[PDB]
This record gives sequence, C-alpha cells and structure tokens, in this order.
Amino acid sequence: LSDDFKQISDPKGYLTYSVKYEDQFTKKDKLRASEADDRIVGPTVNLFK
Amino acid sequence: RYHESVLEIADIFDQADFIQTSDAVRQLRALMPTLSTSQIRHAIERIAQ
Amino acid sequence: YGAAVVNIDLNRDFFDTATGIDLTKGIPLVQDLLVPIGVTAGAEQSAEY
Amino acid sequence: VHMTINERAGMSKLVADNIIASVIKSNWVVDIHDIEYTAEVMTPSEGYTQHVDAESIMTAPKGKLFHLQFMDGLLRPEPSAFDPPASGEDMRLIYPLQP
Amino acid sequence: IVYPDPSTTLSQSLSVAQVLSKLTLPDAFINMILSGGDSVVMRTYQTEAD
Amino acid sequence: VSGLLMVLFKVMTDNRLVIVGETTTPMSNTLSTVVNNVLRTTYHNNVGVN
Repeated sequence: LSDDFKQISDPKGYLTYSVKYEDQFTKKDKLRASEADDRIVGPTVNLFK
Repeated sequence: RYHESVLEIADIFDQADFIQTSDAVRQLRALMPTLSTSQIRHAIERIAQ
Repeated sequence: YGAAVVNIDLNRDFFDTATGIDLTKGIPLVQDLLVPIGVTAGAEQSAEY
Repeated sequence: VHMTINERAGMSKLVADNIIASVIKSNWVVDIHDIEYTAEVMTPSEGYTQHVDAESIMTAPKGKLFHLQFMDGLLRPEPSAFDPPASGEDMRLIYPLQP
Repeated sequence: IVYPDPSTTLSQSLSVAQVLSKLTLPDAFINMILSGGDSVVMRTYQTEAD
Repeated sequence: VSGLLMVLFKVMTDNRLVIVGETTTPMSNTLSTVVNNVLRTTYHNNVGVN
C-alpha cells in the first residue's frame, strides 16, 4: 500500500570497541588459538592482543 | 549409599509382540554427538541418494 | 609357519566403495553423513566413524 | 607429580614445553584425553614407517584423529655372543592406556 | 468395444507401491535410532543393609 | 551542539528490518568445552567482539 521499511542482513550498531596498543610489547605474528574456534572467538582475541 | 546407572529393555511386560528392540540401540544414540534439524535432513538425503 | 599376528575384523569385500563404506585403517570410515553445514567439511573427522 | 590434561586447546606453547620438559628432566607423569587415535600393531622386522613429534601431540585439533603405530616385536632373534656392546640407549615417550 | 487387459494396470501400481516403500525406508530408519526405545535409564537406592 | 542534533536525527528516522543472512551449525566436537557451554545451537558468521 505504501513502501516503508528497508532490510539489511548483518546489523551495524551505534557503540563499538576501539583499541590502541603500543609497540615494544605487541606481537602481530600469532593470530591463532584453535581451528573451529579461531572463527568463533577471534577477532575477539585479535582486538585484545 | 548412592545410586548407579542401568537399563530396563522394557522386559516388565512379559507380553510378546512389543518391545522388539533392546538395550544396545540407546547406547548407539548416546554415542552419537547431537543432530540438528538441518543435519538430520541432510543425513536422510545422503543415505537416500 | 612364522606368522606374527592373525586378527579378525570387518570384510574388505562385502562392504565396498559401491556403498560408500571405506576401511583402510581398520575402522569403517564413510565420507559424508552427519556434518557441519554452513561451514565447509574437514579433511579428517571423528564424525566420519 | 601425576598430571592430567583435559583441555589441550587453551595451553600456550611455553606451558606445553614446560610440561614436555619436566617429564624428561624430573620424571613427571603427564596425561592427555581429547586426543583420539587408531592403533595398529607392527611387526618387529623392518621398523617404523611413520614417526610423530612430542610438540605436535600438544597442538593437534580436538576432533582430528590421527593414527600412531605401536611396535610389537615379540618374536625377534637375539644377537650373537660376539658383537660390539651398547651405550645408554632407547627412551620411549608415549603409552596407550585403553588398552 | 475394447476391453483393456488387466496386465498393464496390476503391474503399474505394484511398482508404485515399491517406490514408496523404498523411499520411506531411510527416514524411518535414521529416525528410529535417535529414539532409543525399549530402555529406561533407572537408578536403585540401597536401603542400607549389605 | 549541532553535531549532536545530527546524531539524534539519524536514530529518529532509522527504519531497518533484519533478515537472517548467514549462519553455521558447528559440529559439537571440534569446538572444545568452554565454548560449547557458551553457545546454543547455531550462531551467525559475523560474531563481533566481547
């Protein structure tokens, strides 16, 4: 009757996490912990290096 | 003095023509991981084709 | 005369690749039945048993 | 001590080395569970065909079952009376407890 | 007047009754296993004594 | 103060329906133990940070 709502697939969000590390301590080489977990956990471990 | 864990096989009918299957079918089911709705649908399809 | 071990198991003939059954290791391993769906399959899984 | 690892997925590489070094240099008894394997007996003659490492036994994926062969060697002719001796030999590192 | 022979219809349905029985077999089987059946999983408490 | 009047405006006229685009039904074994307890059945594909 009247066109209204729009549909997405993956929602965005207003508030998000932002991290700022410093060097001398960081190790950007290792990004792995498991197999089917490295896709369920991290980025939830790569934003908390 | 605690309990334990056993199985009945439904022998407490002594009435024939029922209780055809036995103990071992449950052991296989519990041995299985867990099957989701879409996994069962996939499993039915594969054995059929 | 001079045989080390003589063991018994599933027949390599009766259950053949014509029905999906494959057993080189001694364990009846099928390729697909129950699997993670949205995610791609693995090179080797315990579910294949 | 008598160790017993249940979660062999969260341990860091340094912890695994400590575990795999204290067994050697302090006689620790360690244990694994999530590891799944298919075992098949092997004849004395010819030897082994495949050998794994003690570092890979600590990083193997939860649901990936590899096979590790066990040496039988029940029937094997002993050496002759005249031959060179030996000096502090074989150390074995893994044992099945199924059995 | 033409009378249709009974051969073409008796065997026609006989094969259709075969497809259904062979098609419904997998889901009546894999479904059967995950039901358990003919079991209970019970527990027995000892009234002291022995 | 003008910038906040743009944030408040953007949320006010926000009409978005949510279709389910992506998922995975992970096999109960590969994910170890702590993570098994955490998740119920299926998850999406873009699990964020927590």
